[PDB]
Formats: sequence, structure tokens, C-alpha cells
Amino acid sequence: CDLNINDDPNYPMNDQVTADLIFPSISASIASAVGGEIYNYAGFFAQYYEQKPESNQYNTLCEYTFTESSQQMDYSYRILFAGALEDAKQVLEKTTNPADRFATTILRAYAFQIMVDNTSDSPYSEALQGNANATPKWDTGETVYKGILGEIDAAEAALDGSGMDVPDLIFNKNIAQWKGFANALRLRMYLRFIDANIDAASYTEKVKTLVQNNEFFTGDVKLDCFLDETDKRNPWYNTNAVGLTGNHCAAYPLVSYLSSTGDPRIAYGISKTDADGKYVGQLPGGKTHMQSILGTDNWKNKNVSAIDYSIGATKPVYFFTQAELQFLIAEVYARFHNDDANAKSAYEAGVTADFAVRGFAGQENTILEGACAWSAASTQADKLNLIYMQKWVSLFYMDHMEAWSEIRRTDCPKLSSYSAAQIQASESVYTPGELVAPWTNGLEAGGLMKRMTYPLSARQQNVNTPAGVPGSTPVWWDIK
Amino acid sequence: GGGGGGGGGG
Amino acid sequence: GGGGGGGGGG
Amino acid sequence: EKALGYAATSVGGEKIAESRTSDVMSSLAGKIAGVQISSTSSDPGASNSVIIRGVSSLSGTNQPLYVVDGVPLNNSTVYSTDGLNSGYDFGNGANAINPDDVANMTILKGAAATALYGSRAANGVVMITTKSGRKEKGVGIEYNGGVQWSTVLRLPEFQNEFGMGWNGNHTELENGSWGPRFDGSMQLWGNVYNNSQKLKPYVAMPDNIKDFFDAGFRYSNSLSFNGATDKSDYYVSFSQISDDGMIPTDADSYDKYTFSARGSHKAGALTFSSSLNYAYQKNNFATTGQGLSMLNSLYQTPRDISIIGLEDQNDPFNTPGYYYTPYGVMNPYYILNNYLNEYESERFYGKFQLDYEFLKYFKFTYRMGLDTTTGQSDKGKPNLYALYYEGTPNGEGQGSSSPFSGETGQYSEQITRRREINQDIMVNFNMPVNDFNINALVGFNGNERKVSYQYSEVNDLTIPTWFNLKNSGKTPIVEQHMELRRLMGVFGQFEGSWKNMLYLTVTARNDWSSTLPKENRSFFYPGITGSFIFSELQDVITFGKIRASWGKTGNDADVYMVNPVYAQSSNRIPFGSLTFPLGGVNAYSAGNVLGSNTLSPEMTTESEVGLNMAFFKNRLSFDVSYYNRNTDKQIFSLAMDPASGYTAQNMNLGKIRNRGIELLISGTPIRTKDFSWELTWNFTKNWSKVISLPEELGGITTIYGLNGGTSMYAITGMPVGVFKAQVAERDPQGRIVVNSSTGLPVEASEFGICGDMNNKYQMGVSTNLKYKGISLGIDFDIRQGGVMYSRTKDINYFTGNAIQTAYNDRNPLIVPNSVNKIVNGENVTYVENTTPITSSNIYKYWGDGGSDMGSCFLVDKSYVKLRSVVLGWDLPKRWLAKTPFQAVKVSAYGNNLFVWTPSSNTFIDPEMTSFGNDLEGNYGEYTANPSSRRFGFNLMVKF
Amino acid sequence: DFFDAGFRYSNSLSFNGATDKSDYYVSFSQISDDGMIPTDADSYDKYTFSARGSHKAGALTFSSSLNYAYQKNNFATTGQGLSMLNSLYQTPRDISIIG
Ligand SMILES: [Mg+2]
Ligand code: NA
Ligand code: NA
Ligand code: NA
Ligand code: NA
Repeated sequence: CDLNINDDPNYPMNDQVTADLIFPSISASIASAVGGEIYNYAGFFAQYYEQKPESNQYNTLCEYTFTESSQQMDYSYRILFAGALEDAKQVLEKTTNPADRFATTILRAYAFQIMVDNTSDSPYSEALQGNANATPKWDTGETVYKGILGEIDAAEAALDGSGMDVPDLIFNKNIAQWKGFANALRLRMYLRFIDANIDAASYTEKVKTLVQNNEFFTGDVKLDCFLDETDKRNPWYNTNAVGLTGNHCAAYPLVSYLSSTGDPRIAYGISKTDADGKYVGQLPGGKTHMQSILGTDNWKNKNVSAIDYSIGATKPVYFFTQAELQFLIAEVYARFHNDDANAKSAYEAGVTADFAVRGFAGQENTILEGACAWSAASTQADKLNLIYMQKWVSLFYMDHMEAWSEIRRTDCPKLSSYSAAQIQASESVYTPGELVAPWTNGLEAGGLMKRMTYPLSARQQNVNTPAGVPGSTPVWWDIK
Repeated sequence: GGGGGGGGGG
Repeated sequence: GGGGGGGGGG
Repeated sequence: EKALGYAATSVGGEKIAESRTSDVMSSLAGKIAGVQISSTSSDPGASNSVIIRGVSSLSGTNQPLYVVDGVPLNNSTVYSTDGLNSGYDFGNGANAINPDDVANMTILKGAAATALYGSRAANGVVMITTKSGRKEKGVGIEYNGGVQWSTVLRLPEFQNEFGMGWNGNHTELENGSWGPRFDGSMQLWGNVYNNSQKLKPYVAMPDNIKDFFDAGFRYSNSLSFNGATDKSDYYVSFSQISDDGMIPTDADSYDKYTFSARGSHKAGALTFSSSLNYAYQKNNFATTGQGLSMLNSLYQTPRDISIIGLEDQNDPFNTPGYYYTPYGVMNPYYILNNYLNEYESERFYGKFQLDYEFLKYFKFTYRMGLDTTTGQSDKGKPNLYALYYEGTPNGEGQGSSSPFSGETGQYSEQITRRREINQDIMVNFNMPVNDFNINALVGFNGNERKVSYQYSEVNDLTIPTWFNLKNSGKTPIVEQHMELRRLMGVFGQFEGSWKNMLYLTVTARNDWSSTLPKENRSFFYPGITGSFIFSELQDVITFGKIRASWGKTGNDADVYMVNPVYAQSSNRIPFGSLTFPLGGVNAYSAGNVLGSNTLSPEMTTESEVGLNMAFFKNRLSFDVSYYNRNTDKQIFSLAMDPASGYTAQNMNLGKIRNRGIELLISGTPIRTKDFSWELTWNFTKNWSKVISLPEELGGITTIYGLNGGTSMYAITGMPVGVFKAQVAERDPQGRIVVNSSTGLPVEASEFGICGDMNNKYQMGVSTNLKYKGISLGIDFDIRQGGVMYSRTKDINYFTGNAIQTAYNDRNPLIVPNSVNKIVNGENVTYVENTTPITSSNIYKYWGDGGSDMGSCFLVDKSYVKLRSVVLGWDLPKRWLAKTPFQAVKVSAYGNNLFVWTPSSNTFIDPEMTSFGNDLEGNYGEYTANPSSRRFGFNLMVKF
Repeated sequence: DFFDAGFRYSNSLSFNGATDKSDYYVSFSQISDDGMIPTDADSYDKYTFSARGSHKAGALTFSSSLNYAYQKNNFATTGQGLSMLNSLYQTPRDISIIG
């Protein structure tokens, strides 16, 4: 009996597992989350879709009646930290390639950026230590945004012009795209300090000198990578069109705004009603109410436009859409350069880029000349609204976790003065495009979901996790 | 992780 | 229905 | 041989097999003190759970060491690793031993003197001893051939007041009973086919589920051939069992065949014997789970709908695209007839043993044993999408929410291979001196255990019905695995004796295990055992013995828990995965379970004391033991903050403690020549307590549970198996808090603890009648205390079929203590509640739990049960004579006959699970198929 | 010179006895071979274990043979590809193969 037989023979020898074998997991594990269960709950919070009348699942998300114990993001927390970030920690000790380290640090920084937008605080300076610190302090969202933005700067400064040896499913070793992602990650983070009112002088000049150089990314920043076969599908489709049955249907604010702007993009992702062939939306939280007001035979799935998953299967996960990059450029010109000419440029290039992705190319005229035309933008605040709305639609079925972050920062769409029940009563009073406080609302404080709860897995294991706070407690960068 | 249930239909 | 050999180098 | 200084219980083969169970352990169910025995379900061929003196191994190895002759027997279990969606249990490793070959069972319960059997014994040992030679009568032929039926035991208690609907209103297609009260009027129902619809009187069908089940049938044939001489013996045996349980169809099948040859021979000085056995089995399971399974589909039936009227597939309205309800559920007959879930298992085991006595006072024994198995699972499910999605209501007409998307079909097949080699090499010394007696034993142990499988799965089937790895246009999936551990130990057992009055024992063993870090393989665990028969005029005190023991029982770790690993990348997401390769790139990730090379061996310490006495020539007998078990430094993948890089770290835990009392009392009030009456009463009470899990990782770790839902933990201060669940919010005064607008309770800020898994005490009461050749034995099993999850209650609640949900005659109600939280800026104010749960939302109040919310579905673990009844007629020899027969015993029996359960429990025989015959099974029951009543006959014929 | 000498060790054991009404044979064979091709690539291990016994009471006789057989092989594959022999013959007459 030879006893030296305790090396697990179902996994390679650690010696042999090199940095280019690990790095492709960071990109995917992140996308497992940001494009999977996170993208899901952001979708409700940003009021794109709603719970189908004839099913239950996301009830507690649409009625805001979930608690910290509902673990509504415990899964994605495990992926982001024990999946991506560790492998990112390994890559950075297994390869000295400054081009590879650079793209790892961007994927590293993109994870943290998402964590922070979800629970404001996040482990950071003590994370990713082993037994050496099982209970890492949850640094503050402002400290994290700072630290990682410094990690990108230090890492960009280490590039020596050599290229990547690592398998890149995102930009295929095209560094000058990875630098682009970086600047775009900086543009997005910089705008948050400003509107959160922290060091807003510097960050207003740092955004100016960013947008001036136009050293951004082309196309979208995504994982085009999935297949219509088990364990290989787009994470949001696999979970909801395969693992579960159809649960989503289109929300009152999204169906209205698209339908009032004449937007032909109302057909990319939203099916007409299986009953009367029109686009119908459901008021947030209102599944159980709408069925109580109308018949029971009168608010079934046929009465509301279901979300289409047809396009889901192979659909990539996006980290930074182009259309949104422009809408952030058009916001910067508009309100920090007084450059209404170059804002209209980026604003339309936003609208045009998104009309491309959805397959309605050459149709921006539909809104770029009617309604959402930049001419009718009267006030230089009626314009930000025009930019901020089109960004909202730009992100439908694309990057929900941001569309909920950009809805929090620029608190546009406006929250509607009227309650859900009042809008159901006399629809007349509803401004198309405005969020609606969920009809049922577990939030003792009212108003809209401003954050996700702390992971239960971190509540039970980390004595240092922040104490639980209700959904209405904003994040460190939403101050209104 | 922790296994997920599923609500039904009505 | 049969089977292929290959020649070698030289 | 009552030198033993720790509790132990012997049973006689006749008692074992008289209950005619297809299994060796399920018969002694409620009969031995401190041997907790529960089968997983009433599905044929399933596993049984045998835990002795508490759960000690926090995950998840608590079965005791079954030892046959006396070679350790493989006790591997084969149940699903996803009980929520595909539930099944295919067997316990010991289920293969043929009860009619048992001559004597002896359960050693004490963790203190275990060096003979090693580290596994800290869970107790089940020493079996197989029947052997003759001479007798007689050619040497026994034959028991039995025939039993089975009937459904407990179905959940239904409401017969409201039929098909939702919100309280009438619906044609619902899967539950939230409909108007029963008119007797005629309403439509079911889908529409060819411009026609069924149309039936709206009346309750109170027996519609009870009628669904048939009567399970099982025949069993056994046979033995026996003989002996002054220098040899030889036993050959065969056994066949063929079960078809009470679910309709061959879907619930169990076939068991065994074979065994066991011979010894003496020629010397030298003795050599050999036991060899083959054991077959073929199970088919009626899968459980939350999906499109047979039970979850059955319970979701309105009270007015006729189940048995759905079987006939020639009735278009019962075919899948027109089934009466589309809501995530399918005709239960179609499920049992077109889904596949098979298992087949061939196994070979046995021993060789070479005794050799020498120099008057010494003996040598070598004993090798081998227990190799090959088992083949095959599951597959149709491509319902291709068969039925287009053009049917259920259907293209159901968009994404159709039960058929995306069921594009699946087939899979796994072949498992197991193999254990155990080797003993001993020498024994037995010399009396004056009145003393010295028995020593020194030996060497060798154990090698290996398991491996090859799994291959194939999705989206091209020919929608055919199940075959070549039937699919998409990439296949492939998994492969193997573990191999080895162990060597040296041991020694000293046995002292003084005029058959004092019996002192001292054991010592030292193991080197392969599963522990290299610089720390060796562990050492001694023990000491005292027996005093303070019974040395009367004639009134037959036997009196007092017992004590202080011992240790080291243990290693599971395999491959030291070194870090890089698994191939894959990401668990809710209800799916994203698994590399993609696309054309393969990848590895850093493994999520942090290794550790500072592990030290596990060490269980036990103290025990006992007392045994008899009176009146063994007409009154009792036995008592007090025990204090501590399982320290257990090697566990303990939960950890995912932010640290890992999700758990392997470290030595703290003490898991079981203190308790075990008591047996037995008496013969009447014993007259032709008539004896016997009483037996056994009582076990045990105190579980996790004493301390490593603090740096937090207090708690999960043992099992749902996500955002009722999970079951192991928490520092608390017993093994604490539940948490969502409980409703209470004002600082009473006082259910409810939503000001809908009326429904408001979930509190955390989950409240709601109870452990453990029984507070377990006991049973047994009695035996003998009048001439007539035997009558009755056994009652009583277990009180604890709690378990029951989706069986949950789904009948959600669905409006449980009787509980006819509370306010479904009239709108105000939760009877309700109150509203009134928050102004930051001031808490509670108002007497005024808002009613409307009629339309009565469903939601119950679906969520009522005023208990989620904790509602933790059910009282407690039941009294009529375990078994055995009427036995031993024909008198005078009736044979003119016949080849040498004895005949006609026997009529029944098992799991009746169960009585508190009052909170109208839902389940608490003896259920969907998570296997060990710790994780105590979590609950995720729509386990109904448990079942059993009763039959049995014909013994000696030759 | 490329080839070594294969080695093989064998071990056999039997236990045997009888009476006027019964007999018993129990046996175990063991082989381990490492052929003349170099390395362990040419391996054969054989193990057997057999127990056979009879018993007459009667009239009636009943006997039973039960046997278990293990083997682990390793074959130095042949073929026209990168196999070991076809790679060996294709060697110039002046080249040293043991180098
Ligand atoms: Mg990992
Ligand atoms: Na799979
Ligand atoms: Na059946
Ligand atoms: Na009533
Ligand atoms: Na060789």
C-alpha cells in the first residue's frame, strides 16, 4: 500500500496551469454575473420588464418585498469574487506580460466597479487573501472607485508596447481597444464622483481632458461567445428561457416611452399582445393588483406584451455599449464644455449606434427627426433629459446593471408624481417615460430601489460585513 | 452555492 | 471496405 | 462473551427475516436502543439510513461500519445529487445482503473499543454472521417464497369545498383549487380541441388522487442448500425479489438476485474457509422534484378533476398539447410512460480466511476481502418541444411560458466502478493461569478503496423519442472521475479475566492514512473497557452486570483535501451554467475550496457506563447505558466568505457532542408450557450539540438548504441541524405586522431560527405471543421531536388543495392580530390594522405560508408508527411425516401499517427524504413519493 | 541491443480437502510480466481466486464453483504511425539505438 497517492487526479498538475489557461475565465465569470442574475434584477429596478401575470418567481423583486435573507445576489457575489477576481489574482502572479496584466486589471476593475454599484461598500484592500484573512473589511465605495482607478493608471503606465499572449475573447489582443475600455471605464466612474459631489472640480477637468482625446473603444465591449446549446448560452437566456419558463413581460414606462416616441425599436425584444396585437406594459409591482381590478380572465399572459427571448440564445453579454459611450460623451460636451454642436454629434451617434445593434440601421430618422429630435430640445436641461432617456433605451436588453446605475446617478428618468394605482385609474396623467413606484412596495420608505442587499454568504461568514439597510438607502454616489 | 427553487403557475 | 497504408520518407 | 463493557445488541436471523423485508436493516426499524433506522421513502430498492448515537460527521459519513464475516462490507449509496429537480434513490450498499443468510446480528454501539475494526467504527459497527453448516434432518434445503401487496399510506389531507380556479374565480385551465364553491352546476374545463370542449358537473372528487395509485405487487423466492461434517461445512444460497410499487406503471421497479457459497474445512491445525457472493439489482424510479415529475404533477390537480380519467392517450384532451392545464406540469400518466430512469448493478464480494493454531495457546488468522461493483445508470427524457410545441394550446399558444420550452430532450448514461480490498493479519493468544484468563490479539490492517465513473450526456434529441448518445445534433457532454485512498494500521487488543466475574479490556491502534498530509499521516487511539458481573442463594437475581469504558477512535479525511486544484472553468448561475470551453478556448479556474496541509487527524473520545440485570430466570430483564461522545478535529470543507478568494476552507472543526441515555426493558408476564407472552420496551434520548466551529470563518456553516429560503445549518452553540426560515414581522408587543394595502404579512428583517433536525427522544414498544406453533409479534415505533421541510405541504398549500386553506370559508379576512407599521421620517408607530386580505389575494396569503410565512413548511418530525406485524404458524411435525417436509411455517405479515402524526402534520409520513440516507437527508422531503402500507404472506419449507 | 530481457514472476496457492460426503478446493494464482521491450510498456498482471465445493446428503448432491479474475495490460502498440516498432526498423544500419 503506497500512501503517497493524495494528489487529485481529476485536475492537472498546478505546475502546468499557466496564465493563459486561467485568464479566459475572468471575462466569462464576470459575464456570468453581470449578464446573468445581476442583469436580471437590474432590469426590474430600471423598470424595463415585469412579472408575467400567469407565473411567479420575481414577485419579490417587482414588489420590492425581498430581504437580505433572500440572497438575491449571493450567486453573483460568489462568481465575481471566488471566480473572476481570484483568477485575476493568479494571472497577475503567473504572468509578467504588461499587456496581459493590463487587461486583467481592467477586468479586475470592472468587477469591483459592479460590486460597488450594488452594495456601495465592497471588500477590496483585504479581499483575495486566503486563510490569511478570511474576514476582510468591506472598504467604502468611494475608496474602491478610487483604488481601482489607480490600479488602471499604474497598469496603463507599465505597458511597454509588447502584445498579449493570453486568449482574449473580448478584444483579441487589440491593446488599443483595451486602453479604450479603460478610458471608458474612467469616463463612467469620473461622472459619478462629479454628480455625487466629491472632488468634483478635478473630476470635471479629468472628464474634459478625457472626452477631448476621444481615445475610446470602437464597437461594443462584449462577450460574443455564446451558443444555443446547454451550458453555452447567454447567461440571462439560459436561466430564464431554459432553466425556468417565460417570466418577463414589458413594463409600463418602457412600453409607453417607446410607443410615444414612435420608436421602431419597440419590436426588438418585445412581442405584441397575444390577445389584441398591441404593445401593452404592466405597471411596476402591479401583477397582483391589476388581476384584482380587472377580471382574473382579463389579466392573463395574453393581455400583456411578453418579453421575447428569441434573440437571447446567442446574444452577447455587453460590459460597455457604444451607444452608451456616446451618450456619456454627449453629456460631457453638453454640460461641461458648452459645446451644443458636439453634444448633438455624440447624441445622434448614440441613437444611431443602437439602431445598428438592434438591426434597424438607417432608421434613426424615426426619432432623430420626430419627437426625440435634438431641435425640439428647448432647455439645456431638456437636452440632458433627451440624452438621458435615449441612454435608457440604448441599454434595454443590453447592459441593465448600468441602466440601473445611470438611472440612479442622473436620476433620469424622473420618478412619477402619481402612484401606480392612480396611473392605472386615469392613464391621462402619466408622463410617458417616467418610472413608477411599484404598486406593492416592501420599502418602508417608498420610492425606488437604490441598492442591492449585502450577500447573505458574507453576512454569515464575515463578521465585518456592513449591517443590513433597507433598499431605499442610496449608494455613496447617489445623493438625490 | 445553495440550490434554487421555482414558483409555479396560476 | 479496405484500409489505407501510407508510404514513408526518404 | 458478555465481557463487553459497552452497549451492544444481538438479534437472531429468524427475527431479522421474519418481517420478510427485501432488506436487512429496515426490519429492525424501531427495535434497538440507539440505532436510528429510516428508509428514504417507499420507493422500491431505495436506501436505508442507519445512524447510531447521533450525527457526528458534520458531512456526511454517519452510517456504521457493516462487517460481514468479518470483512468490512461496502455501504455505498446511490442517490441523486439534485434532489430539487431529479430526485431518486437507488440503494444502500448493505441492501444486497440476503436476510435469510443472517445467523446473528450484533450492533456494537460504543466508540471506545474499535481498534479491531479501525476508524470507520466510530459510527458503530454492524457485525453480521452468516448461516453455516448442518448435519440436520434432512437434505439441507430451506425455501421461503413470499408474495406481498402494497397500498398508499398517507396522502395529504385535501379540501373538498372549492374546485378549479385562481384568485377565487373560475378558470378552465388552472392547476389548483382557488375556484368558486361547489355548485353542482355544469361548467367547461380543459383545453379546446377541434372546436369542442369537455363539460362536467362542478363537484368535488374527494378520491381522485387516492384512486391514482394501484396496488404494488412483489414476489420473492429464496433457497438454501446446507450440510456439514466433522471437518468441513458448506452453505449455498439464492434469493430473488421482484417489486412493482404502487405508482402506476413499471416505473417503480426493483429486482434483486443474490448468490452465495460459504465453505470451511479443517485439516490440522489448519483451517481454511471462503465466502463468495454475487448480487444483482435493477431499479427504476419514478423521479421526484419541482419540474415535470409524476408527483409534483399529480398534486397540482384541482379537486374537481378526475385523475384516472386522464390516462387514455387516445383521448385527444389528454395528449400533451391539449392537457387540461399548461402551468408547468404534465399528465402524470404520460410522465411515467415516456421518461426513463434506470439503474443496474452487478457486484462480487467475499473473503478468504486461513486459521492456523499452534503451540497450544496461539492462533494465526489471515483474512482478505474484496467488494467490487459495476453499476450503470441510464436516464433520458423526450424532446417535448419538437413533439408538441407547434400548433397546440400548450403549446405555441403559451409563448415562452409553455411547459415544453425548452424541453428539447436529454439522455445520459453513467457507468460506475467500485472496489475495496481489506487485509487482516492477526495472531491470538489464549492461556488460563490459575483462575485468570488472558486473551491477547496483535494484528495488521490494510485497506484500499477506489471508485470511478465515466458519464456521457447528450441534449436536444433529433429523433424525439429515441434515447441514444448518437441522437443529437449538438455537442455532447462528458465527465470522468476517480478517487483512490489507502490505509494501513497496526493494532492490538488485550482481554483479561478473573473466574468469569471481571472482564477488563485494553485496545490500541495506530493508523497511517493516505488522505492526510504527508508529515502527519499517523494517528493513535487507545481504549479501556471494564465489565463486572457483580452477580457472584438466589434464584431471584439471575444476572447482574455493570459496564464502563473510556476510549478514542481516530479518523482521517475524505480524499484529496490537502492540495489546491485548478478545475476546468465553469460558472454556476441560477438554473444553469456557463461552462468552458468557449468558443474553441479551454480554460482552468482556481478551485473554490481552499486546501490545507496543517490538518490533523480526527479524534473521537467516548466515556460510557452501563448496567445489565435479569430476574426470575430471565422473566424480567433490563439494560441501561449512559454515553458521552466527542468527535473533535473533524476535517470539513467549512464555509468561508467568497470575498476571500475561496468559498470554503478545509480545516479541523471542533467537538460535535452526543450525550444520551439508552434503555431496554423486557419481560415475560405469562410463560406456561403452551403459552408465553413477552413485553419489550426500548427508550433512547440523545442530546446533540455542536460545541465550536472555527471562529475565524464565522459561527455557522450550511449543511443544506434552498437559496433565499428555508436552509438547515450547523451553528456554534446549537444542535446539528438548525433550521432558519422567513418568519413574519412582530411589533414589540404582539403582533403580526401586515401590509397596509394588501393585508399580507410583512417579512421580518432576518430569518428566525425554527428548530433542529433531532428527535427529543425515540422509543418503541414490542410484544410477542406464542401458543403451540402459533407466533404473533407486534412492534410500535415512536419518535417525538424535531422538524423537517415539506414541499408536500408547500405545494398543496400553494395550490389550494390542502384542507388548511378553507380557513375563512375563503372569505376576505383581517389577519386576527394584525397591525400596521407607520413610519414618519424615523418614528415607529403601530396602528390596529384595518386592511383586509381581499378575496382575490387569499391565494397569496397561503402560498407564502399564512401568518407563519416561510417557516410554515417546517413540519413536526414526530410520529407513532405500527412498524410490523408477524403472525406465524409452525405446523406440527406430526402433520408432515408422510411428506418430504421436515418443518413448515406459514407466515402472514404487514409492515409500515399505520402512522399517527401530531396535528400540524396532515401531509407526510415523516419518514421521507429527497437527500439521501445521511445527514443531508434530515433537511426534508421535496415531494417524495407517498409512503406505503405493506402486507403479504410467506411459506417456509425445510427439506 | 534495443531490447532487454522480459521478466515474469508467478505465484500459485491452493487449499484442498474432503470427507466422504464433501470436497473443497480454494485457489489463488498471481502473475506479473514485463516483456523484453524496454520500459513497462509491455505489461501483464493476472490474479485469480476460485472456490469450489460439493456436498452429498441423499440422493441429493449440490456443488458450486465461483471465480474472480483480474488483469491489467499495457501494450506497446504496433502500427504504421509513430509506433515503437515501425519507428525502430526505420533506423539506418550505422545508427546507435541505445544512444
Ligand atoms: Mg475560483
Ligand atoms: Na449539465
Ligand atoms: Na407500479
Ligand atoms: Na369552514
Ligand atoms: Na518491458
